[PDB]
Amino acid sequence: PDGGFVQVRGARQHNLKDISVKVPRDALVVFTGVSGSGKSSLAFGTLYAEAQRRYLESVSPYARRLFNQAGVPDVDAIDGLPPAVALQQARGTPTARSSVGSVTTLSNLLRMLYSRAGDYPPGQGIVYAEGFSPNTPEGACPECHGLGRVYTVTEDSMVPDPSLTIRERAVAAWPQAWGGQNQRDILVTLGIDVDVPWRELPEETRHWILFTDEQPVVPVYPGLTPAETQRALKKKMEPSYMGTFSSARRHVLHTFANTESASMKKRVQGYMISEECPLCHGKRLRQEALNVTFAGLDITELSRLPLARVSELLRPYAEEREPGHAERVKNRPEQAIALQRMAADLVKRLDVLLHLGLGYLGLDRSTPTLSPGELQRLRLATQLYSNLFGVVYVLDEPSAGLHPADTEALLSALENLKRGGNSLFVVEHDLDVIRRADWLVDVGPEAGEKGGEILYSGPPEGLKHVPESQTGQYLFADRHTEPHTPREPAGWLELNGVTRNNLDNLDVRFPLGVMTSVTGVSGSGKSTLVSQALVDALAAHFGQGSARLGGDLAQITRLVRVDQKPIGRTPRSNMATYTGLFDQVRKLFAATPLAKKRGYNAGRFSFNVKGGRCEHCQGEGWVMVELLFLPSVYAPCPVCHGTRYNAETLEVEYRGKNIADVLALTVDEAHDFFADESAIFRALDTLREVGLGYLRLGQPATELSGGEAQRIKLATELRRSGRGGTVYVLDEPTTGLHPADVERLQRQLVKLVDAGNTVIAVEHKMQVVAASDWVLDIGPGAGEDGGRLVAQGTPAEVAQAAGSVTAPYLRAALR
Amino acid sequence: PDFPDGGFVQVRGARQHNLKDISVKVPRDALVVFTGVSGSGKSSLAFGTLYAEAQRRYLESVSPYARRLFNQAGVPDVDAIDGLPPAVALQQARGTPTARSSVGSVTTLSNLLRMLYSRAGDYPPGQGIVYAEGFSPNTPEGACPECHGLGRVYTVTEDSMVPDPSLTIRERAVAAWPQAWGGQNQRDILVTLGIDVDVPWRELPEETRHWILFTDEQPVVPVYPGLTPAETQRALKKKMEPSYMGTFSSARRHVLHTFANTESASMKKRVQGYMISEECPLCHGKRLRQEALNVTFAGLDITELSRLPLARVSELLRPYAEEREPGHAERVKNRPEQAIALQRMAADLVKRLDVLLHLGLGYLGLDRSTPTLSPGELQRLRLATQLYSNLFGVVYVLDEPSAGLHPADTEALLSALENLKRGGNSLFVVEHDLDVIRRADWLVDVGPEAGEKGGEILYSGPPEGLKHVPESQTGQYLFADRHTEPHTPREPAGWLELNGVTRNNLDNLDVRFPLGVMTSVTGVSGSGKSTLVSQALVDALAAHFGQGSARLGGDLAQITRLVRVDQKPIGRTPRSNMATYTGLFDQVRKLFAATPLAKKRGYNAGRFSFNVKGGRCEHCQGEGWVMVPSVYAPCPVCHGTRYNAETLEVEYRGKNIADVLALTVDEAHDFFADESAIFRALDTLREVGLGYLRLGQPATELSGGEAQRIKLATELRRSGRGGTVYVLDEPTTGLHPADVERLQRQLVKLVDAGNTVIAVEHKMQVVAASDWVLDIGPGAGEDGGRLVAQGTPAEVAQAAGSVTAPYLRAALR
Ligand SMILES: Nc1ncnc2c1ncn2[C@@H]1O[C@H](COP(=O)(O)OP(=O)(O)O)[C@@H](O)[C@H]1O
Ligand SMILES: Nc1ncnc2c1ncn2[C@@H]1O[C@H](COP(=O)(O)OP(=O)(O)O)[C@@H](O)[C@H]1O
Ligand SMILES: Nc1ncnc2c1ncn2[C@@H]1O[C@H](COP(=O)(O)OP(=O)(O)O)[C@@H](O)[C@H]1O
Ligand SMILES: Nc1ncnc2c1ncn2[C@@H]1O[C@H](COP(=O)(O)OP(=O)(O)O)[C@@H](O)[C@H]1O
Ligand SMILES: [Zn+2]
Ligand SMILES: [Zn+2]
Ligand SMILES: [Zn+2]
Ligand SMILES: [Zn+2]
Repeated sequence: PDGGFVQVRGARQHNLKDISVKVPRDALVVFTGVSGSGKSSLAFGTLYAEAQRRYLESVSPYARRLFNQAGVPDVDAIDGLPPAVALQQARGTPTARSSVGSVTTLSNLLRMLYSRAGDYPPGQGIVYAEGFSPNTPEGACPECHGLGRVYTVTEDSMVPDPSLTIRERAVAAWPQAWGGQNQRDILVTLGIDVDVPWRELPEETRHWILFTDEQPVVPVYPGLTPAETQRALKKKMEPSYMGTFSSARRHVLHTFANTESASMKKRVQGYMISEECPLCHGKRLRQEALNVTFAGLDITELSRLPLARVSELLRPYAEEREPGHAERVKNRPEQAIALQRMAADLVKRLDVLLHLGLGYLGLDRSTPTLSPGELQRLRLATQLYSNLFGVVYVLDEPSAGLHPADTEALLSALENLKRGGNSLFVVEHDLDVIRRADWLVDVGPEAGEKGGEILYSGPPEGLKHVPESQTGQYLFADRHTEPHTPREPAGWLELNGVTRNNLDNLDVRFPLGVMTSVTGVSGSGKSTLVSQALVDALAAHFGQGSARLGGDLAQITRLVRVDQKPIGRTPRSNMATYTGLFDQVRKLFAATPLAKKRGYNAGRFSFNVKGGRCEHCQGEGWVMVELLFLPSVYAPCPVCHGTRYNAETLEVEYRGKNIADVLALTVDEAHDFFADESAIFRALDTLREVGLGYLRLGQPATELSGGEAQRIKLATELRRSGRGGTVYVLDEPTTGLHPADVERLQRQLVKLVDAGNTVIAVEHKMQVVAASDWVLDIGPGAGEDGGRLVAQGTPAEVAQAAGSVTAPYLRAALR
Repeated sequence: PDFPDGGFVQVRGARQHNLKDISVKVPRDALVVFTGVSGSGKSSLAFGTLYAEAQRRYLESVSPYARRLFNQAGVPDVDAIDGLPPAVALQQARGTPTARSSVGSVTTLSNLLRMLYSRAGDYPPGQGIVYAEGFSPNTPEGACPECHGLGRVYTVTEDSMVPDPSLTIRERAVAAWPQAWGGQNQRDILVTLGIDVDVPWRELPEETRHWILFTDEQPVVPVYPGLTPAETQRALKKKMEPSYMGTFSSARRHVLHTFANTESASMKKRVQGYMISEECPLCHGKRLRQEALNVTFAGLDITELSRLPLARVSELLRPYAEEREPGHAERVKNRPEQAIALQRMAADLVKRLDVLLHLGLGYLGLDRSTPTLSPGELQRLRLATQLYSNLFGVVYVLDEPSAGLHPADTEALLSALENLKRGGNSLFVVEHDLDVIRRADWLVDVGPEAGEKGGEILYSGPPEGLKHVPESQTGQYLFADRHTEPHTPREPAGWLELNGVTRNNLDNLDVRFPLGVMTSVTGVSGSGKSTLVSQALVDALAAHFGQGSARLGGDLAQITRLVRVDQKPIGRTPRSNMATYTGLFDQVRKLFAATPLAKKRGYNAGRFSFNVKGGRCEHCQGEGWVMVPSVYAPCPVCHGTRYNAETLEVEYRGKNIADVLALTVDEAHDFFADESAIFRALDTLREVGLGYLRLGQPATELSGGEAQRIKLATELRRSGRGGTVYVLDEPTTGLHPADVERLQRQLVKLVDAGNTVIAVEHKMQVVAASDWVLDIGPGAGEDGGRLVAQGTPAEVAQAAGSVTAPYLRAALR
């Protein structure tokens, strides 16, 4: 072997400059540099992606070489690369629905614990591990079928307005557009009156239409009048098609049970009535599996509890000290010999999770309600007992949402993963992790076209000799922005009686016209206080658990919340259209000599309206390849190749650029081009100020990270902030930002507080907390151990506070 | 002699199938061979435990949520495996249907030469670039417009649609129309239309027949069933209301429309009887567009190049890679960029073709279909393909990569395995070849014997240490020199002649086979053995009896029947098993008609059949298994049983109908010691060696070597008395050296009954036990196809120009 190195040659994915790099296998390798520099294009876009393509084409020959539909990484050669697992899902994909207990494997193991070692009634038999699950017919309650809720449909729920005629869509529960008129045309063949108000039809007919199970198949004649339909039938003319009846109930319940669309399920649900299952009053299973207990609890009630509580309930059984042990060993059949080996097996797994500070989560907790750093940490933990050997793990900021007090627990789980025979590729901004890495790859001087090169590949200590590196400057040369003097409050906002999750009746104060950081351990309650409780207390006070508002209210006009979520879920969405600037752009195209010749208006230049867009992709530029059965991805449209418009629309040029020429423009280049178009140039200016000059006007939203989307939403709200009055609530606003980037972000947050506005930011890094004007330290620990206001004041005041876990770290930050 | 500790895969508590709770260590980064008797557990451990786990653990890690659920039928019984990396299997699962492919795609080579034809290659001087997809017959861009890339086209004709023209339309002149209402309807349409259905077809005007048969017109008319023609016309005149409105459809329309759109098996075939198949008029059997056909290289279109031996393809590409073709310098002088391109693209083709040629596979064409390949042939294609993949740090898992190999060619196989390993990969091989086993780094010997008597680990270490392990049957053959006694060859009862044989490798070849004796047909891989035996001999015999070119005729008077016994599965779904195949289930189902419980209810001998409605399960309809690559799962309703609750309330001597299906042959032999029509049949299956198989074990759980022996066992007693020729392709498929000694006995058995057995053979263990040998082709393909030697094994052991002679000679000690 030529070292234990992976060797990469000719990598030019996105902005990579046809680079060569080598990286050790069996080591913690960290990929670093500013955002937009090309760190992900390398670790994920190139390394992970080539490693996975190769494996799957070997396990599924030709039956997976569909790959070039989706795309290949742009790279000459990679040698020495094992198979790869990404511990994060792809950029623009929906997270699937799970529980914490499913992703950790734990829920299965405790079905076998209830099946073999649990406390049955006086004499009930034995219930199998398959029958402690709501998803199996051996486990699911027969009333609700494991749903926990019972669903009905009525005439009132399905026909909200009975003055309507059947042709007037009186039965609203039927599908929109064509599917609704089909059923209506089926009824005219059957000789029912479609042009008479609903309530005037016999009860017998109204019942049938709404409730029958019957599905007759009848000739249908579109566009005929009732009378001329009956003459068609009588004279035996060719039916256009044969239609199949479906009652209103049939359609509603089949649509509910079976569709994959999320908005359709929500429409259908508007014509339904919802009630709790009475055979399992909340729980979801047979009442015989529910009789089998443990520590006084059936599976359901144990599952509500935090992982930490389940752990300390389980271990007396593992260490052989239950309420007595000599009580049932002289009588035991197998039970005690199986209960011992399982309670220890479960608690060994649980220690891994608990040591990663994840013991505040409940095993019934839904995966989409979890932060990106929470689920990547629960996936890390699961790997640590998975027994996988000889793979590469590809991680994307596993310290996101982590308190500095907890990084040694993260660092220690990564070394254990390494020591199991694996290699770790980690894109990280945390200087504490970068410092502990075996090897590091520093990418690009800057972002985009001015980045994409390798500044350094070697152990961290040698970065001290490369001066073009901004990682090396923070790490070794002491880059500060010099201290920040706290600004004085203008008023005080009171949030009293905050009941929610781990907060009992907690009373807290937020100062106004000032910037506050809300800090604390993971699972403390910051997100529960700020994002959940605060936000939907003052959304209720305006025109868009418990809580109560108070304080100097007459100072607050608007609430603006800035989330981490994408700007859109599909490639329709982009900066151009989210900022609102595309509207004037289309105006400028509609005013050109050639557009004027043809009868084009600005509408021709929309990709959201039929006419001038490519209709093959409906103007999205990109097409879904449901060829990938593991989360589907996007390929460029085979007809427009990503331009989004037909050929005739692209013949029109405003100042030597077609409309796709402008959407392909970087924020920086469009800043040049639109200098003298006032409203466009100003939108682009806030996007530039906030660090996104490398992005393209039309770049689809599915290609964007959480921090790129957060900053777009912020910029949209940056110039609207004339004077004060708006409270901005922000979750970790420096997500995916380099220490050098946050300096540029913080200046813009200063600007909007100068305007008279109040920013409240849930915050995890002391760099940002050190330049606040006020600080709220939440809860001692996580979960039951947290939830208290534990310190409040200026950063300098709080850096000396007692019974604070962030204090020492804030203090190290302050200078 | 060097293994670093903790460089090992550590298995603990493995009990898959017949495995007896075993723990083994095997080293990674080595050739690891898994050896033992048949039915002993070699594949339960290698594929069922080690491959299956690596796979489960990766798939769960790549997609947690949605894919922790596929395992609805998949979970190996094993406590622990440390040290295990990702796995790649070079032979697909047991019961999966072979994917439709060609050699060209499997190897990736086809795509490289579409690319070559696109960028390099000679265009007619008025046409532009054809892209790589324009050269495939599987895309809209490349597939010929009329045949859609099939190369074949169907027509209909007056003669195919109306066989007997003397007939009238009313007495079914046009026989191509549907049978019952459908034909009656078209006739009634013609009476309404005023056409004469009561005159011989031949005496209708020329344009009436052409219209009835070919027109695309479809008038819609009033239909009056039952009326006479004269009554029909006055029903029309006075506008009498009809039964329904009928739409005319021509003989041609009916036939072509039904064939293309029908979803019935019996329809398609019926309608196909009236249609004629022919080479496609546009492409002439080459299945591509005329514009792709016009692009040439070395004088040939891509299709003509794709039908050449991989060896010839390498020898025309090779000059261009090496820059030594005639007049090269004047090519770079006059067309520099095509010279550059051609060279680059020829170079990576040549480089990959070299790997294939070094294994022994340069005799295949790139258009050769993969379902027509042997298993060893394609696993070796698959091996070769991995050698130019860039996979690092995986375990490859192989199942007899040496099946079909000549002992002259095993060293080429060993070089290939070594090259793979040194890529930073590990190798798990299940093997019976003693020469491969001799060279392994490590060796896992399984069980003493089969099923219940095996499943334990006899040895795990370097091959030589197997001398201190006396209970091991592989060690006996490999170190103790275990062998049979020498065989004296029987005299032929006659000689059948196969003359003028012309196909594939062979042109006008004359051959004789001795009757009443066992013959082995041997020679190197690709030399022509299966073509002679499995193809020409079998085709010529099945034609001579009721049931390429060659003519027979020696002592033909002495044979009456042909039966071929192949490696092909006994059936393709779980519906088929060993019980139902032999037919012993007829007596079992009838014994369940003898129970007094089956008298209280009217239980017809036919409630116990899973093949007919009634007493079977109604989610799987008696398969007992459900579809979920594709793998099988247990039924949601009958729970892997086949039967409903009512049927399984009847027991025969404390045994249900399902219980008896769960019976191993060896057990059923004890339990049915009195039911002659069952016992006798169970006793053939034991003689053959299949006592470890369950009576109703899905056909899809069987190996192929196992299916072959079930076929042979069905023959052993119908061989009873009579004159049948048996043709067998490698009767020793998944058999250990100790298993073949007892299969010989069964082959001798049907010769003693006055039969003739002809086997295409690769192991000199059985060739030594033959009465005659036919040695084919000096080498493979175009270097083969000749009869180089013939005689008793001793006679051929001494042949000069024969490559198998030295090995046969050695095997004769
Ligand atoms: N999934 C993706 N699809 C398309 N473009 C991408 C994707 N990820 C990154 N890019 C682009 O690659 C360039 C480099 O950015 P990136 O790879 O994200 O570096 P970093 O990880 O340091 O932010 C940017 O122009 C960015 O928009
Ligand atoms: N959607 C939810 N469902 C159930 N419990 C939740 C939810 N959100 C938060 N919690 C619980 O609240 C406590 C911490 O609140 P959170 O705001 O999530 O902490 P932080 O934001 O500091 O990480 C934890 O015990 C956590 O499990
Ligand atoms: N795919 C399979 N499905 C079900 N049973 C199997 C399968 N493969 C092997 N078995 C069973 O396991 C036992 C051992 O066979 P096997 O592991 O194939 O040994 P060997 O590989 O040495 O022939 C046999 O009873 C056989 O029927
Ligand atoms: N089904 C087939 N289609 C096309 N060519 C074939 C087919 N079967 C065999 N051949 C060719 O015939 C020659 C001899 O092959 P074969 O009879 O299969 O040899 P063997 O039985 O010794 O392996 C080879 O050139 C091979 O490529
Ligand atoms: Zn219920
Ligand atoms: Zn398009
Ligand atoms: Zn054709
Ligand atoms: Zn069933």
